[PDB]
Amino acid sequence: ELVDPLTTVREQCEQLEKCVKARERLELCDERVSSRSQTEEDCTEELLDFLHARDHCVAHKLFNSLK
Amino acid sequence: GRQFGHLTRVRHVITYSLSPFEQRAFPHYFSKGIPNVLRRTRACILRVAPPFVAFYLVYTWGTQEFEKSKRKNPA
Amino acid sequence: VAPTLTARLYSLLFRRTSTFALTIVVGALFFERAFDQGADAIYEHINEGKLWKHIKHKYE
Amino acid sequence: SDLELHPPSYPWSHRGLLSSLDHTSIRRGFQVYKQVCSSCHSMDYVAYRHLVGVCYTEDEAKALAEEVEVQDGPNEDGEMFMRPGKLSDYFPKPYPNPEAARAANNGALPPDLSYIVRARHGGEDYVFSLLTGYCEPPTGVSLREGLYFNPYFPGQAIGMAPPIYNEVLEFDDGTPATMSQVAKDVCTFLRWAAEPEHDHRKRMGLKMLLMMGLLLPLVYAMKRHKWSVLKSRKLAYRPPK
Amino acid sequence: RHRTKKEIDQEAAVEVSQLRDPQHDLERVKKPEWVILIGVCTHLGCVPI
Amino acid sequence: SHTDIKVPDFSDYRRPEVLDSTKSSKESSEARKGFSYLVTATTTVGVAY
Amino acid sequence: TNIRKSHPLMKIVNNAFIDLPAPSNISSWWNFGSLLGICLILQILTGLFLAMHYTSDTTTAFSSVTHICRDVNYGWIIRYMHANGASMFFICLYMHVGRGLYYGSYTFLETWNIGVILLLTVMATAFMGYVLPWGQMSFWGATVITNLLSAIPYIGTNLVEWIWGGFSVDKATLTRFFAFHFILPFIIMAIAMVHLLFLHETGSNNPTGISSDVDKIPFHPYYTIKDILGALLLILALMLLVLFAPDLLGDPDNYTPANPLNTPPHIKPEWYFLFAYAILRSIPNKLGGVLALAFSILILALIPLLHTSKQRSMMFRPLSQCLFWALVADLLTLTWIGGQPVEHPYITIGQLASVLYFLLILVLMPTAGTIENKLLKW
Amino acid sequence: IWGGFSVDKATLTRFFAFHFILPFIIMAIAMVHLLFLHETGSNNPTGISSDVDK
Amino acid sequence: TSDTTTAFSSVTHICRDVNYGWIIRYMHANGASMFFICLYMHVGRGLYYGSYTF
Ligand code: HEM
Ligand code: HEM
Ligand code: HEM
Ligand code: HEM
Repeated sequence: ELVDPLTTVREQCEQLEKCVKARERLELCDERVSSRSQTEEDCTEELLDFLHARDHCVAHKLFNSLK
Repeated sequence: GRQFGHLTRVRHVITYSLSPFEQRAFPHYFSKGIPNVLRRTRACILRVAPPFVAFYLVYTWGTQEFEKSKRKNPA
Repeated sequence: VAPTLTARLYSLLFRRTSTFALTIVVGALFFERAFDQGADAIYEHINEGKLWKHIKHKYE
Repeated sequence: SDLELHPPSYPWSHRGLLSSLDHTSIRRGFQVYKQVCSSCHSMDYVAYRHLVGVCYTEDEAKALAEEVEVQDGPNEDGEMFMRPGKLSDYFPKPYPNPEAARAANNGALPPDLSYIVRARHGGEDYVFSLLTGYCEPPTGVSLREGLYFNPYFPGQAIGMAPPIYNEVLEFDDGTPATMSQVAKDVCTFLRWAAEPEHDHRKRMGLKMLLMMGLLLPLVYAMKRHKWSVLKSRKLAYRPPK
Repeated sequence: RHRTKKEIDQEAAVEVSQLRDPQHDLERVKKPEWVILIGVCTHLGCVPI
Repeated sequence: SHTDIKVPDFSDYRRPEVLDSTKSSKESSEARKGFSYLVTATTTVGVAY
Repeated sequence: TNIRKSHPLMKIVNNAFIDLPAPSNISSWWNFGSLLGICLILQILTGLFLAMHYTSDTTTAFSSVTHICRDVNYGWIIRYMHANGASMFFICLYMHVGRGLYYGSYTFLETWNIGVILLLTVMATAFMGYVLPWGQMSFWGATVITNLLSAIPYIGTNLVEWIWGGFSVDKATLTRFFAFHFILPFIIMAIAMVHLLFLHETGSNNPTGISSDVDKIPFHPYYTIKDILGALLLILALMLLVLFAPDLLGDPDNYTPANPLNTPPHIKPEWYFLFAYAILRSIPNKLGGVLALAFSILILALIPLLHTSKQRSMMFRPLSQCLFWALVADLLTLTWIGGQPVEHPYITIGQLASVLYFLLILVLMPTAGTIENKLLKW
Repeated sequence: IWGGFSVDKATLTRFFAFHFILPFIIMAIAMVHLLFLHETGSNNPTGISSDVDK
Repeated sequence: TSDTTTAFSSVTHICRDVNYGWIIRYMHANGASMFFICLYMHVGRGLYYGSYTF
């Protein structure tokens, strides 16, 4: 039962507009690749964009509280 | 070679000069200073700037085309 | 007091390249120190990330 | 694989120009090195004495070195014994031959942490993000449950397990050790291992700017004063007739 | 290198007379499932990935 | 006829202590030299440090 | 009479930097000669101290360097002043060659050619310099480049193995480079003295390109102090790098000890060669690329025969001013390209900048000159 | 000049470096030897001036 | 190589493995002696002949 500032901050950050759209495009592709078989368009890219938008905002807010 | 006294021939030209301990080192430094620099900039922008923005445009484009060429949609 | 300052400074210390040099060397001594104080004092004030750590971990 | 993502810019307390390192944060980071990485990561260029002026005290430093057995020189029999560990000792640890890293893991060399921050691209930022941004595979690619997944890593797929939440701990005056708060520290320590001079130079740098901020105008005025004569010279042409 | 059935067929289908250094794949290997080469690039000596 | 040669007015460039034709430049020579020499003295001190 | 004038030693000094008649004219672009001199002794001075500690064997190559920055007192500023001094040296070098081209200073055949030799020399010097710490980039940058000579017909092989001291970039290859990187800056300095000897025959050129014999001033106190001030600036630049951004111009990859089987994906030479690297790979030929890369620097020696204007300086010629900066910009493109992977846009744009560089020098500038003459009724 | 408390590792690399740079300075100083020598020309076995038979 | 570990070794490496590294090594060593012989001869001539008046 620990305090994980990363997870606390990730939640509110992972929410925001930019991230929704990328997570949206992610799930879109997720299911696209899930509902196909013998496909190789492998859904890696959409994850990264989501991380960028998320992690950029993760940096601005994080350390501010970190002890 | 070289040396003063043997450089070249000159006649009829007077030169008035002043001891540095008598004048100021920065007369109207900003007063006349800035106007001049603008003037010099103006005098040269059209010759210096254009190739640089041309590079700049080719730089940002070339960069975008690189990044956007490494993703795929259909096919 | 103001003109006579630069003046006296020239009179008593600047003509003779001797004194002129005697002063810059002597002036370099005091300066080197006073600069290192203020400079370090400045480096400290913008920080305080080490040294006051000592008051804690030891003192024995 | 052949696509990548670049680290964000975390507001380190030494990212600033005239900004010293947090020494309290270098300790925690050291500790992070001693238990976790030290069994997989070499740090050949740092020694116990190096820590003295930095974090710990003289005595503190000794005891830390004395908690391992080294291998001092040969004696009379052409031998090789083992020793408590001095101060002159470095941190040469894990495996003898390089391939012993390999055999232990599977190929895979856990590169020495003496120079990491300076040797990746994105300093502590890349390491911190690789340590912290550990995540789960999207789709269409399976690893080999050996080659764990990482987005902040070239090929997004590669080798190291996330030992960053597995929590150890020992902060004398105490601090909670989350994944993140333990990462800043190993990174804040990894900077200093790659650049122990960090703080000293920035002090000189401050002096360098202060000095130059005095010398520069001064030399200018000296040069202005001598050129005076040419700047104000007036010409007149007086030909005959 | 252990080549799969797919790679073997691909090198056999290569239009040989268009090559910079004309050589059929089967005169560069003894066993079609194995290719052995020096990791030295013929241009300036770097190692091919 | 070389008598038509007057030195151009320099008021535009002169230090303030030397603006008056009415008055000696002797009075301010020290101060003027004082000023410029202090500049070099300080410089050397800087370079020295 | 006066000792400064007649003592067999001082004469030199006096006629070189005290009484030497100089144009009242020369501007900041003329400071680079003295800064190049300062860069030289600086590289020699710090470079020496670095050699009192660096050891030249693969076993301790990297190690000694680390030993320097951590254990050796202030070995770090020394190490960084050295590294950054090399970059400062190249900045001034390129600025110097810039001033020469813009202002027509190259009409001094000998002075300029000695300068081309100074260029190749400081270049050859620095290529070897960076192989020393035996970093990934060192070994690899050392491998990529050396091999280039392997394109020379019938002999490239034998030659490359000969300067290698084996069949690869081995132990022989490191000590060798240490030795040459030590002796080259001394020869540089002597050749720079001949640069000055020849330069002193004519005196300096100036911004207008018009002869200035009619308005010469003594080098001291004017250009001793204008030279002092500009050195302080070079110290600012230099110190800003070592004391704040020491690795900014350096690859992080060279901080990882060499490994002959590794081979980074990244693989580029130091910034000061990127433009030439670009030009080289823009050609899909072993011999072509290398030949073209050579022609890329050795063309500085073609410049004088391509002079076409009736005026020496470019100050009064706008078609040429435009072409000049296009040349600068085109090199900046070349730098940029060379720092990028050989893929997508970059290939063809890199091949364009290449042809352009050559068109701009070998044809566009000479032609603009003829037109500008025609426009003046000359 | 030892780089320690004895003739150590510091002491060997040091000497290598100086033994490399000294002969270059020797050579420049030898040029000044010749510069100065050339002011007078060579002396000769008799010690008598030879301008009369150069 | 200039490190105690290989100092002696490299020198031996030179004379045995390095092609003709031995003549080179010996010409070097003996050249130093030849240099001193000439040096002493030179200072000799100077003193005997009064060349030092320069
Ligand atoms: C806080 C302690 C540790 C830190 C800071 C650390 C940090 C790192 C870093 C920065 C790299 C190189 C990343 C890159 O190549 O870009 C790395 C590579 C690696 N380390 Fe760790 N690590 C630590 C503990 C471990 C542990 C416990 C293991 C054992 C699972 C481990 C095994 C590896 C391996 C195998 C690699 C190679 C990855 C690959 O190339 O596939 N390290 N580590
Ligand atoms: C080892 C690097 C070099 C050093 C130390 C060096 C030194 C100098 C110095 C001290 C001057 C005095 C005047 C001035 O700077 O304008 C000068 C001028 C000149 N240098 Fe260099 N130089 C070097 C490289 C070059 C290069 C690379 C070139 C061109 C290939 C070059 C060609 C010239 C020319 C033509 C001038 C005459 C400048 C004029 O009067 O406008 N030198 N150099
Ligand atoms: C004869 C005086 C010189 C000596 C004794 C010298 C010796 C050295 C040594 C021992 C190293 C390896 C240690 C280290 O990297 O810090 C080195 C690195 C280097 N020096 Fe020199 N060198 C001298 C002149 C030069 C010159 C003329 C240049 C060209 C500007 C130069 C540019 C370099 C470069 C590029 C490196 C490698 C990059 C680095 O610093 O990591 N040095 N030098
Ligand atoms: C680096 C070693 C030296 C070199 C390369 C060198 C080079 C020369 C050369 C080329 C000459 C031409 C005429 C002649 O040899 O008689 C000369 C003459 C002379 N040298 Fe040296 N020399 C060296 C050491 C000395 C020493 C050690 C001295 C005495 C302290 C010395 C004092 C003289 C004098 C006085 C002459 C004039 C000889 C005469 O005309 O009779 N030099 N030297």
